Amino acid sequence: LKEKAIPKDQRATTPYMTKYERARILGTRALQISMNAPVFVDLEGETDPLRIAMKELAEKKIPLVIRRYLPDGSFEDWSVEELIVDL
Amino acid sequence: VGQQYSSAPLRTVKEVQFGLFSPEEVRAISVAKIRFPETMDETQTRAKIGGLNDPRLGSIDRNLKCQTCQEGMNECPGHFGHIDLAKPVFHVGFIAKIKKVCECVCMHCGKLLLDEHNELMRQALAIKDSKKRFAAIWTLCKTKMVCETDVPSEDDPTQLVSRGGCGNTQPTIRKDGLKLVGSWKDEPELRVLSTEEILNIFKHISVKDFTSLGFNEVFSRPEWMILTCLPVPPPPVRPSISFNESQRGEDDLTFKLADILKANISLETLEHNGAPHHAIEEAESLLQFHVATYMDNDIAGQPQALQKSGRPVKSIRARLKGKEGRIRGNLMGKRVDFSARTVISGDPNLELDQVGVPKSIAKTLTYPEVVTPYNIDRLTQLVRNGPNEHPGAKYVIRDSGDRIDLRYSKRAGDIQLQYGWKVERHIMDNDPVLFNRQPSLHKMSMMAHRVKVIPYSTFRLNLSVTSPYNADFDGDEMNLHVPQSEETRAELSQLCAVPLQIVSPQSNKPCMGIVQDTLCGIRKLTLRDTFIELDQVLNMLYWVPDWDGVIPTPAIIKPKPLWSGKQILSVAIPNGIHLQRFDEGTTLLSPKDNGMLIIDGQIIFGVVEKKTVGSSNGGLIHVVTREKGPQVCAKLFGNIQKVVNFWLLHNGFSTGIGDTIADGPTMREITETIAEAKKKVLDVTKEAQANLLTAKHGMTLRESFEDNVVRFLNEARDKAGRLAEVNLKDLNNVKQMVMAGSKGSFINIAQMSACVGQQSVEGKRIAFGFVDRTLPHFSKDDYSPESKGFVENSYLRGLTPQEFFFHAMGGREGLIDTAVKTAETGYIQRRLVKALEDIMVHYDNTTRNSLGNVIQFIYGEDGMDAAHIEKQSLDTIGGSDAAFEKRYRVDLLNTDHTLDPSLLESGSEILGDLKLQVLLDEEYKQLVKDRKFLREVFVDGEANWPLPVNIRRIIQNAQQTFHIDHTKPSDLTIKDIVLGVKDLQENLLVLRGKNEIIQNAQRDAVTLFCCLLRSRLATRRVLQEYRLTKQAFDWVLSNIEAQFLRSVVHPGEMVGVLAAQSIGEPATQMTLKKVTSGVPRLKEILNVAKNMKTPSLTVYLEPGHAADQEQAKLIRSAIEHTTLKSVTIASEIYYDPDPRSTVIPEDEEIIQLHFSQQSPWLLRLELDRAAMNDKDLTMGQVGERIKQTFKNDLFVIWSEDNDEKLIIRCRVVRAEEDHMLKKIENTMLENITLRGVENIERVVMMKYDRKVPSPTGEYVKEPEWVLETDGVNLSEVMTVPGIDPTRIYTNSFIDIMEVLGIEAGRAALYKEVYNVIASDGSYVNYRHMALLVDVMTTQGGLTSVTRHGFNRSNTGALMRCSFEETVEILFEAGASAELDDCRGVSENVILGQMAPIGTGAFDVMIDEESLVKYM
Amino acid sequence: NQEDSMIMNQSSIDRGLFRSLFFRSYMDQEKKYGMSITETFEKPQRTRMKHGTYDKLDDDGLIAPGVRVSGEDVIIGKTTPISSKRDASTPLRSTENGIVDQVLVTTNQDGLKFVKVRVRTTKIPQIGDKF
Amino acid sequence: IFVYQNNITPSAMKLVPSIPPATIETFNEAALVVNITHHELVPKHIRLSSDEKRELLKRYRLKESQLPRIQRADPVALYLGLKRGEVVKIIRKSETSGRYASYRICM
RNA sequence: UCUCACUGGA
Ligand SMILES: [Mg+2]
Ligand SMILES: [Zn+2]
Ligand SMILES: [Zn+2]
Repeated sequence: LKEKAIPKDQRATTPYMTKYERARILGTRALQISMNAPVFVDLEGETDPLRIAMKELAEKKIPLVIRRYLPDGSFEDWSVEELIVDL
Repeated sequence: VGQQYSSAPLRTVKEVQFGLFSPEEVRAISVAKIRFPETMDETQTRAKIGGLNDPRLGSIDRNLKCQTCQEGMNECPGHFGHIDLAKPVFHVGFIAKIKKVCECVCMHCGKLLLDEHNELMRQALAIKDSKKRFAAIWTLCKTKMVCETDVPSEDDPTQLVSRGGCGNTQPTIRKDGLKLVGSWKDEPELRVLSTEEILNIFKHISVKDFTSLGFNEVFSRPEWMILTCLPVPPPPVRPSISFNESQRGEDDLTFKLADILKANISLETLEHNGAPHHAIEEAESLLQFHVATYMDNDIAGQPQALQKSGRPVKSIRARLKGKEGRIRGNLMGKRVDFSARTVISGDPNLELDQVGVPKSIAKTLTYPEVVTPYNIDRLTQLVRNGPNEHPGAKYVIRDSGDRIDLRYSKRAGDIQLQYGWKVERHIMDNDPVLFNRQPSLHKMSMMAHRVKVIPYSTFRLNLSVTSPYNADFDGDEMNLHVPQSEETRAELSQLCAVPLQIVSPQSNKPCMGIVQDTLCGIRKLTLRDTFIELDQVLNMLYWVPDWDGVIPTPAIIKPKPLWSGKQILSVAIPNGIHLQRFDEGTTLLSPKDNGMLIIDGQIIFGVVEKKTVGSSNGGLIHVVTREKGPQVCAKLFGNIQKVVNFWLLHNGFSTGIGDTIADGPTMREITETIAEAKKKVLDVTKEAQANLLTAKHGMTLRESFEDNVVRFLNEARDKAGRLAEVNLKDLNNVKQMVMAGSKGSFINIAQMSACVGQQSVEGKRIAFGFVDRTLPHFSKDDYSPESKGFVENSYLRGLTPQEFFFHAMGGREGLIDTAVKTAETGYIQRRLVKALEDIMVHYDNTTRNSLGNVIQFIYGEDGMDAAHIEKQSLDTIGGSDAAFEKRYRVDLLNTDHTLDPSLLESGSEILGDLKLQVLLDEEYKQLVKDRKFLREVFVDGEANWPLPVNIRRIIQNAQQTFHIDHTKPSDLTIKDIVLGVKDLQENLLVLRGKNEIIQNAQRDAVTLFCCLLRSRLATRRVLQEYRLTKQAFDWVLSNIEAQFLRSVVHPGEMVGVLAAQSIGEPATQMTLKKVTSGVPRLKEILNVAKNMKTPSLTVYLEPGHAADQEQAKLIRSAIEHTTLKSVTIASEIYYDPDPRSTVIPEDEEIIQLHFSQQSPWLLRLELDRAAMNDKDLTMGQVGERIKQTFKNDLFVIWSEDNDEKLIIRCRVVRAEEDHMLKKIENTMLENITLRGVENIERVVMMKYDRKVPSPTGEYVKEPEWVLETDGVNLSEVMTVPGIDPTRIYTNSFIDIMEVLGIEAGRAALYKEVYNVIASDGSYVNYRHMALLVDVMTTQGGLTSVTRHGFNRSNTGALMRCSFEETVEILFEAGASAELDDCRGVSENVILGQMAPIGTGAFDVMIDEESLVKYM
Repeated sequence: NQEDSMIMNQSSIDRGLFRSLFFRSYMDQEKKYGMSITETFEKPQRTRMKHGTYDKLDDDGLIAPGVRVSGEDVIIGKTTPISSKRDASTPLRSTENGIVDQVLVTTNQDGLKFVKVRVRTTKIPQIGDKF
Repeated sequence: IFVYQNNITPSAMKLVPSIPPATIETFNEAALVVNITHHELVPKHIRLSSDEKRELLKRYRLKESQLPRIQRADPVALYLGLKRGEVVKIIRKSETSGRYASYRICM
């Protein structure tokens, strides 16, 4: 159906991130990085893809979309950038 | 996996659907023509019998013809056979359902017996629940047993609504194994029920019959419930085994199939030819029995069919029932690759996230990383070094899944690494891996640490991570799992490393700390005497791995540079710290240096001990982790470890027998103290000889003597232990270890010096295994403590052999309890895990199961995490009325509630203003309504409570940053203080929907924390004592908002499994008025079964009066159960033939008293003087009770109480009266109540406390009476007037639910479980048990924690099946053909996907536009 | 010495402290069918197949009882035809290595040419060992 | 309201499913001698209307089935007179969050 | 070539 996407108002989830979402984002961007992707920020002479992904996610610079599965089977989408990585 | 990549579309599973075969479907599927019972190797040659295995079924290596599905042994699923069952046979597990469905049908037609002609059948067909619906229909169709053709409907009786006819009678069939006897029943008509007859009946049972019987005519066919074509598994299910040549050793299922096919030939040849109608009946039963014993061999056909050479059978119910079974052995966690297991060893020179791997593991543990241009030089250098060194390479996996095997060929320095390949490099440093020790018990039972390759093959760990692993260095073993993909490494490194785990969710404390040697060393070090020279300060300051290079100023420079080594410890502690403890009389002038004070890494005063650097509630490690974070905590451990390491290496700490021996005259005092203890036991024994012992209620004279002996003995033991402990001086090293808290206790030094004490077995002291004596060296009938198990001397002087035998018993008891409690706590652990496995917390902060059933609305009622929750105090809940008004009350229009202008710079102009006075009286009335609310919530009123982020810490952090000088008044605006309070009160977003349900939920959730926050950031607090600035206030509110919205619960934690493990840990630490606890209590509560071994309850007195003893005696007398056995000795039938004057001279006066119509049978009952003073029972009350309880055939006659025999004469009031009268007087003696309700056993009159708020403002520990009793009948003990029935308490939760409603039953379950766990002394968080208790009381009753309840709930099949009920519930879900949603953890474990939870609880999708944007 | 572990003078371990020999023995059988068929212990070759090096064998597939053994040596040479020559030798122990010590060439009550090997192996007290 | 002193015949209970909608109660005098909501472990129960049930099930993305349940013969449910299909709010005290809402269907 | 039995350690 896809009759199940809330628009970007009244989003009941957080404007933060979680540790688990953070983990999957870091791992997924790391999987691209170690799978020979175009990087977006400069290397600090760094071949350490976990540290590379942490450098990228320091400034909301990782091109991905999160699908938070709502608790009935519907979902919202989420930009990576509008979150707050405060922790 | 999967060479020759192809074009099939790929997905993951969403449907698990069950159901039964058609025989025609098996004929559609299979490619078999199975008739040869001879198996394989046609004429004993390496070739293919086409009857069994390979009629183009699966073949083995080097012989590939598998109907072109060759593929070797791998890469080819096998294919299925079939069986031409001529006579139809049963399916063995389905036979119970077959009986329960043949009770519902008229035979030879197929029609339902009982239809919508019946009102109860009509109302019971409305159940849209298949299993319980068929259960109710089976209960209705066991009622009437004859097909009724003309049926009266539910309108009127005289008209007869017809249906299908054929009014035959249904015979009562009772089960006999493979035989179901049909005895039609006048005329007992025992008939063997034909499989062909019931075949035709089920072939005639119809559409509405199935669907109204809860079954699926699409899938679930009870006429498919009968085996008539059986498919045959391939050799890729049943393999073959050789002795280097195929001589002996084929497979058991192969020979079962050859057996059943031989039995099939036996049934074949007697139907293909002549028919013995009493011996062709066994031509089937052989085939039926063999195909039935194939799938199951625990049947009531008790011949096991024990196969040859002593090995009985190999069947599929035995294959599938778990614990080395198929499901539980190969599907929920198996033996793995990329594995490493060795012994462990310690070192403190490594660090907290480091583990020392042996070099030869590093030569064989490896990692397949892809060819990367970022270190192509180093990776090609590794493959140039080769597989025969440390920095080498093992394989070069090519681009399409092709392993280059290096060393066995001739070119170990071969090809440059092509882009797209995978070099299988060995382990290098700083790839952190998984590292676990079995048993696994909690979140912390696995962790991750970086690699530091070493020689000398052990596994290292730092010595303060060996505490939460619960390992030790006795060679206890730990495993090593190396993660494999890039994102796997990312996941483990970003979550499962130790500094992320440090604060523990178990009971919200730190789980690590500082342990024995480092601990006692830091205990000796921070003593004030530890003066240090110059170059050693230089050496330790290099030893700290992150010195600032600053040589600190020496605190003593008088001539000479010295140091009070607390200061050089303070250079290890990083910045921004405070702590304060105030132990007993520590008011800033400590004559003991006990307590603490830290500023920013300057120890002001105090020793360092376990309650600072260990695992403690106000832990310094806790404060370090909260104020900075995990990596600063990780460096804290390294600093304190290596600093105290070097100081211990060049000071030393020893111990020995000099720490054990006390001084001479004090050992003399010890021995005379135990002598006066034996003087006390000698006096009370000689008082027992005179038998004058006032036994208090609860126990007899002997046990009332026993408790006094045990109490006086152990009281003397611990008094002598205190005498020893204060004898000893500072140089007692074991006393120094005691004040360290590394090992031992005051009891340990008491045992090693003063006396051993008291041995025991099973709670008692030593009882006579012989008669009258424990040992032949003792007299008979000794209740001296020396035979009853006292031991006189400590370990120093020794063991006389009687004491040695007592102590050998006291230790072997402990080995009994470990060797049984490991088994039962392991079962209770695995039961609680498999119960609460799937309860996660979803994005709207609500708690759900596998099937979307909502369990908790907000987790822990706030969404506050056990990974964060601290303990802070209240301030409002105490205080007097006038003191609290002086404390928080602000007014300018009064005398003393004014402010001082030394706090507020604008304190002059503020005066008298109502435009602020209304706000101040708003806030004060707000907090007084809050005070009433807190005393509504917490009845006692203790103040330390599990709450989130510490207000008190955060304002004192702002103090020690922004340099509050307490002389200048502050620039803070009072309206700004009140507005900031209000704005942050409306800021704590946990729920994020904008309507009234969500807003009421958010306010009601964080109500108590907001009460705390306003009680703290009240006006007189923030002015008078915290004294902030504008910048301090704004930074404080920014920090409260920041860390509160950081410490809100995230979504995705498997809070169920983590809750199960956190209640399953402290059950392990348990050991064993006499009311039980421990693993029997836990098993009685989780297995909720009714036969509980101590069902006690408690009542209180009337709420009017306080502690009135006469009235408490009245209540316990009015409740106290009283029968005639309790009051009688001599129940006598006489025959006094004169029923107007007694032939016994004791009772002359009484008949002419009574006459101021009978029998000559004198019926005499004695009462004793003991019982009618045990209860306040009047003889006239008793006689009138006998009167008003019989009232039919007896003339009641009393006696005199003032005369000391109490005789109940009776006769009979209108000869064969005694033959029934003896059973009648039995029924008098033991079947008639006299007081109270039944099950009112031993009633204990206790004077407990009553921690109440005062009628003047403060708290009061008040005295009252609270009774104790050990029965249960809650409805009847409740209704008795004279109690406090709003505050009654029982443990018996079944009666508590059925008397006071399911939610109160849940809450009493909770208080019961929490108190009987924390009676041990241990602690756990509220919320884990909260989740557990709610899943107990969610389905409506009290679901027992076993296979009686939740694993009999309506949830998913494959999630339900993995608690040892495999055949039963699998055949069940095949009978009802269920759809399992694949929304379950164990389901995705079984089927091999990502588990749909946590870091599997979302998707990740690539954006198209930001890809264009970021360049 | 945190958590009871003990610390060792390595020099006395050179001097002999807790030094120890270790004696495991083997078996091998020229097997016996029911039809009186005897098997053979002789030096095997390629004529279930291994690839172990024959470098320390004897005339009859044995190993001389005074030689250092290592790696994956073939322990007892054994052959058996059916009326071919199989790889019925048994290779070395993957978990231990040492010196072959003592070989006796015996039989049973019914004449199976039975040869045995005991192994000696020195063992020094290394760090991950339990005391 | 129908209140027996000690017994009501079980065969007399075959007259109960008779007419919609007026329903006859059945109560022990002795069991109701003290209140079964005055007890301090019993949390206060509050009813719901059906449009607010629609409100709740649209707010929480829920249905009839996914809810925490109760049985009809529950003692305080018969104290409140609760029939098949309703929703009852339960507002209970606690420790770590002060107050918390609880919802029970009545199947 | 493994099934089972019995020891052994935590
Ligand atoms: Mg151990
Ligand atoms: Zn095939
Ligand atoms: Zn019929």
